[PDB]
Amino acid sequence: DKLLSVCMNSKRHKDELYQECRPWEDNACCTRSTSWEAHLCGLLTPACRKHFIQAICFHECSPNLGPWIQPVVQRVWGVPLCQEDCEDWWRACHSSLTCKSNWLHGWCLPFSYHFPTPDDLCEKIWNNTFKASPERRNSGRCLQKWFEPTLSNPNVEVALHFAHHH
Repeated sequence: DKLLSVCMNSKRHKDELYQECRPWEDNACCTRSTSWEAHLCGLLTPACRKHFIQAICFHECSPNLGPWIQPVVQRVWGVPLCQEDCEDWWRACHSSLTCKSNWLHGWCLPFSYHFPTPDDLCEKIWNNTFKASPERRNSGRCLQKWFEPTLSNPNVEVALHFAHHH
């Protein structure tokens, strides 16, 4: 689509957002009901679910997903996530357990078993919707799953970097 920032054309995707999806308020690819609805084996930790919902706000609401868009026959394949992202993800969800490794969401063994390494979690989840990046959060070569809404968005310049250099 137009400019540098483009949203994948689909049903789920095209000032007031709910909880973890707030960081993208200034530019977002997801409508309010998408965030609100995004917040809707065994009891899962508050941190683990926090991380999942964060990932959903990222997939739906982020303008920066352009470069990795691949067609279904839209879909996103292997957006690099920073080491700390998948790390805190896999550690928060470590204690928790899960039944199946498909983990199809929107489309009872421990998590560590299905995903021994954070690479396993971020890669195997959603058929490689994310890539496990060796680059740490601050380098600028990897996308940040979540950021505090007040601060500037680190992922813009990265989406440009991958849109041109890669």
